[PDB]
Amino acid sequence: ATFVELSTKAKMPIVGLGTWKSPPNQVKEAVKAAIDAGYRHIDCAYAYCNENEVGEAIQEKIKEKAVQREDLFIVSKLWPTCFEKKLLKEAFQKTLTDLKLDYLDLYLIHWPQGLQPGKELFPKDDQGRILTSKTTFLEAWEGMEELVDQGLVKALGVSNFNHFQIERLLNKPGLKHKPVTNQVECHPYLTQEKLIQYCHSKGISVTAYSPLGSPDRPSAKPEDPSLLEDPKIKEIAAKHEKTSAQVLIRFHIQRNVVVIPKSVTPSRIQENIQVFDFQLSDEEMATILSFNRNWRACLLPETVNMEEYPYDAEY
Ligand SMILES: NC(=O)C1=CN([C@@H]2O[C@H](COP(=O)(O)OP(=O)(O)OC[C@H]3O[C@@H](n4cnc5c(N)ncnc54)[C@H](OP(=O)(O)O)[C@@H]3O)[C@@H](O)[C@H]2O)C=CC1
Ligand SMILES: O=C(O)Cc1nn(Cc2nc3cc(C(F)(F)F)ccc3s2)c(=O)c2ccccc12
Repeated sequence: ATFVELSTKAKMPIVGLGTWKSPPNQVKEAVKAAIDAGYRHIDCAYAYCNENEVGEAIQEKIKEKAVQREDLFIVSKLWPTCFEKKLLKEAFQKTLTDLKLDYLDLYLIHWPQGLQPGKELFPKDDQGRILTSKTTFLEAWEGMEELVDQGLVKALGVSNFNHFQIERLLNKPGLKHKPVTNQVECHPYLTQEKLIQYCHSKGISVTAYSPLGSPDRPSAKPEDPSLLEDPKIKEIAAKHEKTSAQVLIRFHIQRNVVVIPKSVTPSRIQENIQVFDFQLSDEEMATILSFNRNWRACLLPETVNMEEYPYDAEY
């Protein structure tokens, strides 16, 4: 299907356009090319430093009458340096006014660990240690619930949360709006079977990020795992006359998981959403699921000892 039904009954387009690393100079035309290619969901974030330009694109396509606002599903996230309530309101406003929108369809806690407030996204002492803060995501959640009550955000969600962190949120006393999504890394080398089963059991959808392995991530060592070059994935793509990137995106669609490939190249943006005219067989899905390597593409070793570091839990 072309969407994943959320618990609120809102339909989240299953293929969205990722924007991390897209330069401010190139993201406006890339979002316009994606909307022309049928994309109706754009993943954004205050931390990506390009929301203003993404806003310019949406505003132009709505002004040109190519689509209405309700046809789109815009997602942004709250960076952990802004969990405190006063800072949360200021950050959300910066994200909403940069995007030039009346409301967001989905706002997510970006990472579960609160970081020191300030101008930097990664505050650090002199020895390179990333500075944390004690304000939790539960406190930040209350500020986010207010935005929903103010009609500025339709729904809330979390990102990079393990099941213990989602349980704390679902068990929060006085919880007013449940999370409708948990955005995490997911691809054939990190299949997330237990986390996806847990989220679906709670009525929480999952959005898979870095579906192509994030080849353009900072400091990627060329010898690390390459999903786009894996011959085993190329073989299955050839059986369907599709590319490896199209198989990597169709994989999530067949698990009822939203996926958000990133690209500032119009031909690839088109190629990445031409995944609705074929289906991976049951045997092909089992083979791809067997490629799991519990491999995450972008790690920060300085975050491993943090209190909310999310990767060492079972799921
Ligand atoms: N919540 C979180 O913590 C995180 C969320 N995300 C989100 O997920 C999105 C996607 O993940 P991301 O890490 O960016 O990496 P992706 O796995 O989407 O890969 C992006 C890279 O793949 C290239 N590419 C895209 N399509 C193709 C294709 N068909 N063939 C070959 N190369 C292709 C792009 O090149 P080019 O652009 O030049 O076309 C770019 O270099 C992010 O942009 C962001 O929105 C990502 C990480 C973390
Ligand atoms: O954030 C994006 O969307 C992409 C993203 N991912 N990563 C890897 C990260 N790993 C983390 C781990 C924690 C932790 F919670 F574990 F502490 C906290 C924060 C991070 S950022 C980055 O290093 C990064 C830097 C700038 C802009 C975007 C990103």
